[PDB]
Formats: sequence, structure tokens, C-alpha cells
Amino acid sequence: FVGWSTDWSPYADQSIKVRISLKSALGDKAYEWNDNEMYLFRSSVAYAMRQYFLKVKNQMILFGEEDVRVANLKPRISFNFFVTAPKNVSDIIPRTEVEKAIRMSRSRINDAFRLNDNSLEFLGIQPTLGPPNQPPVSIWLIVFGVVMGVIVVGIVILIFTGIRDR
Amino acid sequence: NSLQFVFACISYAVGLGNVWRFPYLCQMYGGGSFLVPYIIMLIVEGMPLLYLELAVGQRMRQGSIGAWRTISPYLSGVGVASVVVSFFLSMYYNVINAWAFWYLFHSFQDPLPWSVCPLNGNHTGYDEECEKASSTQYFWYRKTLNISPSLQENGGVQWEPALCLLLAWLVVYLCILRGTESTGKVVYFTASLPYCVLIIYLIRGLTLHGATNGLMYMFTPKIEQLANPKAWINAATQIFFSLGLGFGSLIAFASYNEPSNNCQKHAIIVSLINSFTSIFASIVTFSIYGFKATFNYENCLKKVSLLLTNTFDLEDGFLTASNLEQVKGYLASAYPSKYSEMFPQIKNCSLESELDTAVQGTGLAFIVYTEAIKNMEVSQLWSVLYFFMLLMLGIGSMLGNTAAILTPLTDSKIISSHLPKEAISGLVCLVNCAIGMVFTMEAGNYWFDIFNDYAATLSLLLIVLVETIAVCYVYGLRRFESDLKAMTGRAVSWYWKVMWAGVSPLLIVSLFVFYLSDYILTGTLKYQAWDASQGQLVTKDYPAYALAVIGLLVASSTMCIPLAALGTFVQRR
Ligand SMILES: *[C@@H]1O[C@H](CO)[C@@H](O[C@@H]2O[C@H](CO)[C@@H](O[C@@H]3O[C@H](CO[C@H]4O[C@H](CO[C@H]5O[C@H](CO)[C@@H](O)[C@H](O)[C@@H]5O)[C@@H](O)[C@H](O[C@H]5O[C@H](CO)[C@@H](O)[C@H](O)[C@@H]5O)[C@@H]4O)[C@@H](O)[C@H](O[C@H]4O[C@H](CO)[C@@H](O)[C@H](O)[C@@H]4O)[C@@H]3O)[C@H](O)[C@H]2NC(C)=O)[C@H](O)[C@H]1NC(C)=O
Ligand SMILES: *[C@@H]1O[C@H](CO)[C@@H](O)[C@H](O)[C@H]1NC(C)=O
Ligand SMILES: *[C@@H]1O[C@H](CO)[C@@H](O)[C@H](O)[C@H]1NC(C)=O
Ligand SMILES: *[C@H]1O[C@H](CO)[C@@H](O)[C@H](O)[C@H]1NC(C)=O
Ligand SMILES: O=C(O)[C@@H]1CCCCN1
Ligand SMILES: [Cl-]
Repeated sequence: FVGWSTDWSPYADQSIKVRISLKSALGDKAYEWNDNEMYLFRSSVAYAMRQYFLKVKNQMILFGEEDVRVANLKPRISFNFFVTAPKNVSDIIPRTEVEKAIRMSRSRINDAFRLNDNSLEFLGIQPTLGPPNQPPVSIWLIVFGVVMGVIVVGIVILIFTGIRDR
Repeated sequence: NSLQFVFACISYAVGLGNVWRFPYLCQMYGGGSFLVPYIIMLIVEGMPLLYLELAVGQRMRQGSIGAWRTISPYLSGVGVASVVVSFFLSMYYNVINAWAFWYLFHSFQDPLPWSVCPLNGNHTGYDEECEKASSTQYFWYRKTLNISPSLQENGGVQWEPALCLLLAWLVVYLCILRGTESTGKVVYFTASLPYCVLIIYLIRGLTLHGATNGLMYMFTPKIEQLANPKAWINAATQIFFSLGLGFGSLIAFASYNEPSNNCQKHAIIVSLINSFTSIFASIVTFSIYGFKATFNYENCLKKVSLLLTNTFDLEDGFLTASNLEQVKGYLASAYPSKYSEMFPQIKNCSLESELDTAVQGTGLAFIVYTEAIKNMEVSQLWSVLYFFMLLMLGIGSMLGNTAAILTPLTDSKIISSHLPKEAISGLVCLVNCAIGMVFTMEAGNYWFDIFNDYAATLSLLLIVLVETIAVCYVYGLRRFESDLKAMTGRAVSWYWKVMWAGVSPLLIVSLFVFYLSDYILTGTLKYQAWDASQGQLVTKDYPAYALAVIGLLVASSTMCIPLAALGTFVQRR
């Protein structure tokens, strides 16, 4: 292939792509995605990184809103962000750790924007719906047993009474 | 005495053929394209032949076999055959009741089984087949029947449907043993509860989004598919199966009536009430069906819009259903290199195709009404109420059919002098339940399809044809008219004579000829089969062994007449 693309970089593997759908989850009464919303999103991501590094690796790292670098913003509200070291740009947190951090505190990020796991897609982090706990044994089997028992008792008593009468 | 007889006939006629069979028969054959022949086949075939049955029941004042033997010995076989058909009906009809029982027992759960699809296995999404189809369709085809992909593939006897069928037959036997004349308050109750439940479901069914689409599909008589002879055949056979013509129990019911009674009013009233009940139930069912089709169309449009938006980086709400083609053209005009990749992937969906292929088959009523229940507020109560109305209808119809089966057996002194009637009825129920286990297999729904379409479908036409020729030409229509006039004071109207003598037999013969010609020209009988991978219904040719059963079911009952004639001729010589 002759030529080059101005979008590939050796550190582009560590980027995480976010896609946001404001007008589908909220319909009306939906805020616009201006720079303040991006600031809040970067603050939320930095908070998630702090929580992960505090509750797992037991390291106190002072992330900030400037350590979540964002590119390729588009009217769909779909961009690519990566989290670097607190005061050292050359160091990029590997994508696995960022994904674990997002998984740990995805509910808080969802609540900060009033989105629910479908209008805030991280394109690589998929949520878990939750196991559908089962009733004790089976309601239908119990009901069928009761009905069959009463029907059999009725049949037996009717046959016995008819035989005894004649 | 008029109320007793009229309500007995109504309770016999109004059953699962009105609420269950009519909706899916209408859906299968084009909706309006099926409704126009139905009415056309009701004025010509329903009323005159029902009136003829009731008059033969009165003027003979004997049973079916007794009447058709007293008219002429060479004809007594048509009394025997009219029993055999009932047998086959009672062989499979109960399966429907079993299904309702199943759907009742899975109605006391907060997470209704047909409401939410099971988890895929990652615990992050839904099942592939449960997503391609609906939750109701997945429950009906997999959780209820566990239908095999083809008729050639069958497993063992599914124990849950077998137990449900056993319970239904036990209930029928208990109803047989318990009551025979205590239907006093029942006729006051069992005739209004189905109408009340259908009224409730109509009140819900006419406020759903896109209900008018369903009504428009129901009432539009598409001329293109109106030329199908199978539609006319199915309309006539459904009329006969819903009125009970050919089963021979209407003759027995009219045998107990006074000869100074108006059977012209009663026949007209019964036929009109049956037609109105069928139309009302089908209206509710098709309103819910139209809601389903509209929902599927909207879902497909939303999926296509989401597919385009996630790729072209369009705004969240920019791409709507009102500006889809234009934006598609705009996107295509913007750059074709990107559009070329996914052009196969973009799917075309329209209301018409969804309406033809949303839901179809013998489970149309169950799927549609479970969907409607899942869209209620207290789903459990409405599900219980509907599947209890359905249970009452099925139980009443089966009581009528089994009485028609059993009366000749009880009247036979050879059997009545050896075993009690309680044992004869027990043996009949046991034989029927044991034979009906073939409908509980993995491929049992296909055998149910065969019996629902051939066991009591065309034999009822030939039986009624033989009966009307017997009444008109062998007995003598002038003698019959004189006897009826002496019995009731009023001579039969000229219209009834015209429909008895020439019009109805000629129409039946023409229908038979058209059906035979169509079958010969096509040369390939096909059935619908579930496809879970595609999640829809596909057409497959019947195997070699399924045609033998299809032929025998009709052949035994129909050929029981000429064999009896040959036997009588041999006995004479
Ligand atoms: C901001 O963040 C950035 C991150 O982006 C951070 O920059 C990093 O800083 C660290 C610390 O200084 C650097 O680590 C140093 O790397 C020096 C480079 O020389 C080595 O380079 C190769 C590294 O590969 C390592 O890992 C592989 C895989 O595990 C392993 O196989 C290697 O052996 C090595 O451990 C390495 O290949 C290379 O090889 C030499 O030797 C081989 C024979 O083994 C020979 O064949 C080669 O030809 C070559 O000669 C070489 O080893 C390295 O010199 C340096 O090591 C010295 O110090 C350490 C102690 O710190 C001693 O243990 C060691 O013996 C040496 O004395 C150290 O490893 C890292 O490279 C930077 N990364 C980048 C991208 O810049 C900044 O520091 C941050 N800034 C702030 C302010 O925080
Ligand atoms: C979810 O399950 C499917 C199999 O149906 C599998 O292909 C896919 O990789 C699974 N997803 C994840 C995140 O593991
Ligand atoms: C949809 O319509 C287009 C144009 O009529 C056609 O080329 C295509 O085959 C159809 N089906 C799909 C799945 O795209
Ligand atoms: C899905 O599963 C994950 C663990 O695999 C769990 O943390 C998460 O809470 C689940 N989602 C629910 C229960 O809604
Ligand atoms: O409408 C029904 O379901 C019944 C079936 C048996 C004959 C009478 N009609
Ligand atoms: Cl009908």
C-alpha cells in the first residue's frame, strides 16, 4: 500500500472509544453536549481511575481532568480517550487497567449523565444483565399436581357412588 | 323449551373452532380473501344444511344411524361413518385443551415465561432463537412443543405435554360421569363468560398501537389470492366443522324436540350466532396481530436506522423513519465506497410482508393472546381468565363430541349387557388418550397439523353430500315436504327447497373437483415447519409415510358408506 494514514499511531491501541446517545435515552429534556459536559466526563473518568488504583493496587495516584486525553469528537458524540500518567504524558495506562477501572465504576459514570448502559457504550466493555434467579421448584408442576389430585379424587368418588347405588 | 334446545345447540357449536381455528385459518389464506368466501359459503352451505339436519332429526325422531337406516337400508353406513369422524376429532381435539392447561399452569409466575427471553449464556444478552423470533413464539415452539425441525425427525414422548393431555382427558371423563342434565345455570354462565372475556380483550386490543393495520389486513379482500381453491375449501370445511354438520349429534339433539316447532328460526339463529362469535373473536385476534406486525416493522426500521447511524457518525435522532430513504440517498451520494460494504446488510422491511409472515400456524391464538397478556397491567389475572374461557369452550365441545361418540355404544345392547356405561366411557377415554400420545412427541405438532387439516375436513363434505342426496332424491323431496308440513303446519319455503335439492350439492361437488384438480396440478403437498436458525416457518414436502396416513384418515370415514352398501347388496343376494 502506497501512502499513509494520519490516524494510526503506535499508542492508538490503548485508546478506548466512547459512543453516547443522549436523545434516545432521554428523548426530550435532553441536555446538549458542550465543553462542560466533556469536562464532567473527563472528571468522571479520572475519578474512576482513582477508585481503581486505590481499591485494587493500593496506590494513591492523583489523576485529573487533564490526564484523560480525548480526540476524534463527532456530532454523534463518539470519541476516543486514553488516560496517561498524572504528570507524565509519555506514560500511558494500559488499556486493560482502564477497562477494569471503567467496569468497577461504570454505574457512577452512568448516573452522572443519566444514561443506562445502552446510551453510553464503551465499545469493548460489555455489561452483564444478571442471572435470572429461579423459583424454588416449579409453580406449574405444583398447580398441575393439585388439579390432577382433585380431579382423580372426584372421579374415584363418583365411580364408587355410582357403583354403590346400583 | 325453545331456549333449552337453542342454547344446547349454541353451546355445542360455539367452541374452539370459533375462537382458535377461525383466526389462524383467516390469517393463513389472506385475511379478507378468506372472509369473503366464508360468508359466501355460509348462506349457501351452512344455513340450508343445518336446517336440513334439524328437520331430519325431527321428522325421523330417531338417532343418526336409526334415521339413515330407516330412510333406506343401503344407506345405514352413513350413520356409522358419522361416528368414526367424531372419533378422529376426539382423538386430537383434546390436545388443544391440554395446551391451554399448560398455558394456564404457567400463569402464576411474576416473570411470565413468554414475557422475557432467557439469557444467552454470557449473561450479557438474549438467546439467538429467542431474539430472532418473539418471546411468545419461542415459548410456544420450544418451551411448549419443543418442535422438531422436520417431520422425519421425532424423539420420544414429551412427558409434560403427555401429563397435560392426561389431565385434560381425566377432566373430560369426570365431566362425563358427573353431569348430564344439570346445565341449567351453566347455560346462563358458560354462554356469557367467553363474550365477556372477548369484550375485555377487544377493549385492550383496539387501543394498541397499529391495531387498525390488523383490521385493514383482516377486512381487505385481495383479489390476487382470492382465486385460490384451497381458500374456498377451507372456508366450507370450517363452516361444517364449526356448525357440527356431519358429526351426527345435531340430528340426535333435534330428535328430542317437539314436531310442532319452528326449525327455520332456530337454524338461522344458531348459524348467525356462530358466525358472529367467529367474526368477533377473529376481530380481536387480528387487532392484536396487527399490533404485533406494526411493532415488528417499527423494530426493523429502528434497527436499520441504528445501523446507519453507528457507521456514518450521524446524530442520535437525525435519522428517523420519516426521512430514511432520502438520507440513504444522501449517504449513497456522499460516498459510495463506504456504502458498498454494508448494502447487503441493510434490510428492507414493509408492513405488508410482516403482516403476512408475523405469526402463522395452529398456535396463532396462543401466541397472539399471550403477547396481549404480556402487555397488560395484571397479566396473571387476564391470562387465567382467558385460558379458563378457552378451557370451558374446549370442555363443552368435547362433551358434545364424546356424547355423539358414546350414544351409539350405549344404545347397543350387545355391549350394554356386558359392561357398565361407566366402564364403556372409561375404556373410550383410555383408548382416545393412549392413541393421542402421538401428538405429544417432538414432531407431534406436524401430526396435529395433519389431523387438524384432514381427519374431519373433507369427510364432513362427503357425509353431508350423501345426506342431502339421500333426503332429496332417495326419500323424495315432495314426501319430506308433505311430512314436515303436516308436522308443523307450514310448508317448507321455496328457498330452502332450492338450496337443498340443487345448489348445495352442486357447490360441494364443484369445490371437490377444484380441490382435486389443484392437488393434481401442484403434485407436491407441503407443510409448514419451524426453523429456529431462521426463526420463522418454511415449507417442506410431506414424506412418503405421511401421505398414507393423510389418505387413510379421509378414506376410512368416506368409504365406510359404499362398503356398507356392498355388504347390504351381498346380504340381499
Ligand atoms: C514517564 O513515563 C515514561 C514511560 O513512557 C518513562 O520512560 C521510561 O523510563 C524507564 C526508567 O528509566 C525506562 O526504563 C529504562 O530503560 C532503559 C532502556 O534500555 C533498555 O531498553 C530495553 C528495555 O526493555 C526492558 O524490558 C524488556 C521486556 O521485559 C526486557 O527484555 C529488557 O531486557 C529490558 O528489561 C532493553 O531491550 C534494552 O536492551 C539493552 O540490553 C540488551 C541486553 O539485555 C541489549 O541486547 C540491547 O542492545 C540493549 O543494550 C535496555 O535494557 C534502560 O537503560 C534502563 O535500565 C537502567 O536502569 C535500570 C533501573 O532503572 C537498571 O535495572 C538497568 O540495569 C539500567 O541501569 C531502564 O530499564 C523506560 O525505557 C522508559 N520508557 C520510555 C518509553 O521512555 C519516564 O521515565 C517517565 N518519566 C517520569 C519523570 O516519571
Ligand atoms: C458472548 O457469547 C457469544 C456466543 O454466542 C460469543 O461469540 C461472544 O464472544 C461472547 N461475548 C463475550 C464478551 O465473551
Ligand atoms: C433490499 O432491497 C434492495 C433494493 O431493492 C435489494 O437489492 C436487496 O437485495 C434487498 N434485500 C436486502 C437484504 O438488502
Ligand atoms: C453481571 O455480572 C457481573 C459479574 O460477572 C456483576 O458484577 C454485575 O453486577 C451483573 N449485573 C447485574 C447483576 O445486573
Ligand atoms: O366449534 C367447535 O369448536 C366445535 C367443534 C366440534 C363440532 C362443533 N363445533
Ligand atoms: Cl366459524
